[PDB]
Amino acid sequence: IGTGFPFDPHYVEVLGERMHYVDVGPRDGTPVLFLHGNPTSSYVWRNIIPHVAPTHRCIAPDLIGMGKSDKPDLGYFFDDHVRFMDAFIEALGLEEVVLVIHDWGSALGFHWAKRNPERVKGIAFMEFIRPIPTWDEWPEFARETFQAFRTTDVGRKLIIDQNVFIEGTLPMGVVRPLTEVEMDHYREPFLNPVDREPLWRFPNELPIAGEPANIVALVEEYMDWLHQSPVPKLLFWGTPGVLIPPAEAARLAKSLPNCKAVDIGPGLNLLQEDNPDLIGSEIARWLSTL
Ligand SMILES: [Cl-]
Repeated sequence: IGTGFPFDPHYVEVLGERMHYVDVGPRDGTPVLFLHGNPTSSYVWRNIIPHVAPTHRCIAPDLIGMGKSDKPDLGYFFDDHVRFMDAFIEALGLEEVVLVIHDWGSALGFHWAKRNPERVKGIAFMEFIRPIPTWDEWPEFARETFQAFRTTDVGRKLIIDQNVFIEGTLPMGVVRPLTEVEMDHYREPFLNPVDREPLWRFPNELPIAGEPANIVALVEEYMDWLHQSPVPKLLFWGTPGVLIPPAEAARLAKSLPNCKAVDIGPGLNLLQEDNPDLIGSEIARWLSTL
């Protein structure tokens, strides 16, 4: 699995802040927009993009405050990410798109799709954000960790001071052993502790046990939209997973309209790091059927 990031930097001014993005492939079709989550960047798509780039334009932004994008003084609430991603999409003059989304990137993607349904021609997704009614519906072995994350004193000591989301949570979400070189790519944006705000706010925005109520409502709304939409859907899943267990993936494949599910093999949260070639090749094949 490739550790390099052989992509020229592209930058666009978005609400007065510079955002970085990968942009490769031809301008003669429908672009494919790749959205990463927490605590990753466009680096997470590095081995998937090469399967798609020969036939379709691949656009992979770094969320505001992450990757090579600027780091404004924000709270980095989901509202901030929604605002900046909305403006990113408009700054690139995108019309219709295909979405490839993961983790907090899936919340952005589904929320954008709900509000712009005529402009989404397909959604590939994996390990995505859905409402978590109670802490019993959160993964058993990550309950104590994320409960600790969702506090001001303990959570910030862990995530901001000790950088545990990068040093611990990230590699623990990959079944195979992430290499030092790969870890260093993921570490790059957060070498300064003050820049780790998004890493702590994100888990505090997760819709768990009815809080934060506004996120729970937003996520419920786009899940309702997804269940009602005829848009082509491609769901990647792994065993045992984290956000999406195998049993949930099978249920979603039946319940969501026009949905194909693909087993990547062993996987936790960062499925892209465990089977990029299958994810890439299947997206490429799926795109040709659209
Ligand atoms: Cl998170």
